[PDB]
Amino acid sequence: ATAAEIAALPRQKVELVDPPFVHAHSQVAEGGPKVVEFTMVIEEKKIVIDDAGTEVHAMAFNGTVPGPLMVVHQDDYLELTLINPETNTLMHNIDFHAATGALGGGGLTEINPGEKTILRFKATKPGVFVYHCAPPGMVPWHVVSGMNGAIMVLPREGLHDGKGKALTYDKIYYVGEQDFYVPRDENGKYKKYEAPGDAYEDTVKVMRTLTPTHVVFNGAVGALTGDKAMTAAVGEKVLIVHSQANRDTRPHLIGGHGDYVWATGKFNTPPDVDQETWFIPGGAAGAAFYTFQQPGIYAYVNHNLIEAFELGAAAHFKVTGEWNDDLMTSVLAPSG
Amino acid sequence: ATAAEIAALPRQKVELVDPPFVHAHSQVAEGGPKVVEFTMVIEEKKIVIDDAGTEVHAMAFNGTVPGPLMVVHQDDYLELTLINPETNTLMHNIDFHAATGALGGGGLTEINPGEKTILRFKATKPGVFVYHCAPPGMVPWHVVSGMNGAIMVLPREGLHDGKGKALTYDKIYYVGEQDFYVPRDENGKYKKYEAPGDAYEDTVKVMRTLTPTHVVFNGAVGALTGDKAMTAAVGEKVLIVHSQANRDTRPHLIGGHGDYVWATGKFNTPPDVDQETWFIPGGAAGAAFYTFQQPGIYAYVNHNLIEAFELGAAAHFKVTGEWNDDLMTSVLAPSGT
Amino acid sequence: ATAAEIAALPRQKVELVDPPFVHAHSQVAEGGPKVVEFTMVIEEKKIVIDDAGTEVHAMAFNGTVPGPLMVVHQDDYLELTLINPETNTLMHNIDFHAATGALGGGGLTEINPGEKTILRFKATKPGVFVYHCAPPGMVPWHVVSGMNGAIMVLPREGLHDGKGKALTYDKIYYVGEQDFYVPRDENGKYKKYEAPGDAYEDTVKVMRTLTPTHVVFNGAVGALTGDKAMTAAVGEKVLIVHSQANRDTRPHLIGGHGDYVWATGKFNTPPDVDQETWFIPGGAAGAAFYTFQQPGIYAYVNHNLIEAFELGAAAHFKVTGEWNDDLMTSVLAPSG
Ligand SMILES: [Cu+2]
Ligand SMILES: [Cu+2]
Ligand SMILES: [Cu+2]
Ligand SMILES: [Cu+]
Ligand SMILES: [Cu+]
Ligand SMILES: [Cu+]
Repeated sequence: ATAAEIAALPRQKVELVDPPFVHAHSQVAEGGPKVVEFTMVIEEKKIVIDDAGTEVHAMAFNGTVPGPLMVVHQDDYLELTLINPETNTLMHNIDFHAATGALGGGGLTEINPGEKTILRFKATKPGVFVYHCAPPGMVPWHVVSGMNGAIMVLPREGLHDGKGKALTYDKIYYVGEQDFYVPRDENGKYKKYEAPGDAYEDTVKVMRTLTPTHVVFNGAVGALTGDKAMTAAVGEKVLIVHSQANRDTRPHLIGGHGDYVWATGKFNTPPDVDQETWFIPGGAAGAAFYTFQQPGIYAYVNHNLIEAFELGAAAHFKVTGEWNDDLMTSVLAPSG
Repeated sequence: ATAAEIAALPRQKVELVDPPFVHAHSQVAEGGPKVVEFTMVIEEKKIVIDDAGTEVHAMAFNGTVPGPLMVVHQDDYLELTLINPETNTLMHNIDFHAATGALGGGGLTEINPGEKTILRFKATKPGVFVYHCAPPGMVPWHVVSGMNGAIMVLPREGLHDGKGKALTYDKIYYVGEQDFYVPRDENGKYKKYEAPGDAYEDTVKVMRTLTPTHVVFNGAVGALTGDKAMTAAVGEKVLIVHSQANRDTRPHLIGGHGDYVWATGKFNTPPDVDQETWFIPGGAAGAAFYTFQQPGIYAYVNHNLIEAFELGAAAHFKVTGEWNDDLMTSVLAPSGT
Repeated sequence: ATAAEIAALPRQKVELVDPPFVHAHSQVAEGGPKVVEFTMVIEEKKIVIDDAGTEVHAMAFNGTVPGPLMVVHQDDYLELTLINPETNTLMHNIDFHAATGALGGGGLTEINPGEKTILRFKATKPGVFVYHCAPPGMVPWHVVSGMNGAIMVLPREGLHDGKGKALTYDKIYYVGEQDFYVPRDENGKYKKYEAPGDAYEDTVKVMRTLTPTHVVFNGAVGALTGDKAMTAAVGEKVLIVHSQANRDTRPHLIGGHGDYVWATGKFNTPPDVDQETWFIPGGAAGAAFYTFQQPGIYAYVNHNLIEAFELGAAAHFKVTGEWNDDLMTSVLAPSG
């Protein structure tokens, strides 16, 4: 399209919502291509990531880790206003794995504290895609400080299986998985710092071990449990978008399955079916579609069980509805 | 199906066999859906995991690491009697990745020492699937103590390739791969412990490094070598089911290939073909189908070669038959320049 | 083919070229099956792998890390003369993952210093495949000393997409990724050794941590950056073959995509499409096809960004041509 053609397109302003929720959107595109407008303010803030009070200096798109899911349709333009307030200390930018050119946008969006920028790109490819900050010379440091999120570029006709049959979800959740590298003192106690820059050198030493101290969903151990457990009902179709900007993960819904899994995150690549545990490489997002068949509590995990149950990569679903004894029954309950 | 309908179904009692062998079964289903019955006693037992005598307090389904392969067909019910004998000290359960609800069965199978339970589930999806113990609060500790196996749910019509052609194996092996995290003393020597619980804290520390001290097939370094090497012949079609309940692996048949590989383990997901090295993420099983074309020794490995040859993740095949010089030949044998 | 038929096949000597470049070949096979002849001399030599003068006793097929890409077509034979000069101190061999029998050729090619050997195998399967040295009892040590490369076995009719439409590249690069495990003294300084064998015990200790000290392309930090960046033009179609003989990787073209990715490296397995980040497991090669749409500098990385930007796994592309504002534009440049 020409500059004139783009200028003539409808605009839509989106209000983003905090993960794991996703802003209001339509699965099938409503009308022709639009310029979809988003605004995010970057917040450098302390976050507490475990029950021992361990802190990370987060660098947070829209004030959350992960940043919010942005949803557009194929061949819409995503137009992001990105704001780096004067209250921040570092330069930041944004790279969309969905975008083409200038390192995914990072080359055009370098903003100091007190600056803003507006980037527009054409969402040419359908799928879920990581976005993350990547300042030249301090790339992994920003990413492992939680400066990453994802977008979803839906096909204009919504989702389909490998044979073109429509797949319509009732709910969608966005699980951003974060590897953190928290320095420890001589006694193995996690260190605290009073400025993000103060933590740099110590954090880089831990990073280079390639061994995260914490692996978490939505920025903290137990974040997506209890008050924040995801919910569904028997019969409900749920899409789970999962990203990891820096490190491999192996999602698994304990008690359920990934009925359709776009493991690569890309909708023009046919999904795998009947998945027990799928695999998302570091630097990518994937998506699983599941129809709940049993009520009860499910654990959604990274299925390295040390990472899930020692390092923090475990979320819950609470699912309402009627038990199905055909699928599963206790023929003899635990007994002498 | 109603309770009455399930009750009307035929029952078949299966006798399990120790890995890497698999109990007698039919590739194509014989008759309609059945309730296939299995029994396993859990054994907390000391095992030796290398030639040095390094010990693990294993938590073993049916007394083996891995637990045995249970084979059913799609829409059969798998009915497991699970027994935790009074001689054990821990509560245990079982989670079938194949199953739907109650955390895969875990929520319904928590048995203390001296207890049993019987779980039935409908095997709705065809493929190979991990099973493992997962007691709330102690999940990875049971799994990395060897308390895991796999099941195969064959399609009722047996295996096919991605394009409708029947695939029939002559033999099947189940390779369970296990990451062990054995504590070391100040000299770097592996520690031995009196009771399993004595090892807990030291073991969790190693686990947290995400660096196994041993990565093994069938419970020990070299377990599938020597007189325990797997066997085949030129022209023989072999299915190798491979599981890893906790940690990624990248299986490779050195000297061969994976002709058809269901890397995700799921038979409705078309297999990759002509594979050198395939990838099974932790918490999953995969399966590779290969027709041997050359005689001799093969090494079947996790192709992180450090994991294979330093940490223990290598098995052997001994293959009989005639050498094929078309496929490969030594034009000039090692000789002076 | 019968004995006489095999004997009657044309023999063709091919001159090799150092990575990331690839020797002369045709995408579509020229004529019927051939015995393609290659020669490689093994060089044991000290190489510097970083900006701090860190040394590795490299074990290098053809003097390079990775060894060079050999290109044949399906049902050709690859006939390699492998030479181990008497100036070397170790026995070596070669295993082709493409080959069938004798551990991939290793059983037939065990050459001491002052020995040569000639191995022929039929390239029965189309794809990119790892080759590496693997002396019994010293397999990972040779491999992580850089003694590995890849071959490409093109389909006789060249590459195709999932729909059988031809994919014809304008150029091809071969990126070999190497995990190194360099010992350090107790002050954290990388150690140096007089002979390769002197480093053996110390190196195996680092190897067993499963944590490389360096993860590099073309044998060294920054080998494929700056004046040695790979090149392309807007509209150019590029195939990027990527191998990792020992350890997982997750390639990503920063600013671009993998339009078609044979992530498993096997051409009979349909390519994934529209990929952000693909995954090649340790012990395999993969290949990505991309058509450049934007000019400028791209970074091509292993998207564990710690491995990329701390440990060395980052290359560049320098791409010429006209910027496409439809795909991406700075609506508002960074500003107060
Ligand atoms: Cu990126
Ligand atoms: Cu599990
Ligand atoms: Cu190999
Ligand atoms: Cu940033
Ligand atoms: Cu257990
Ligand atoms: Cu070698």
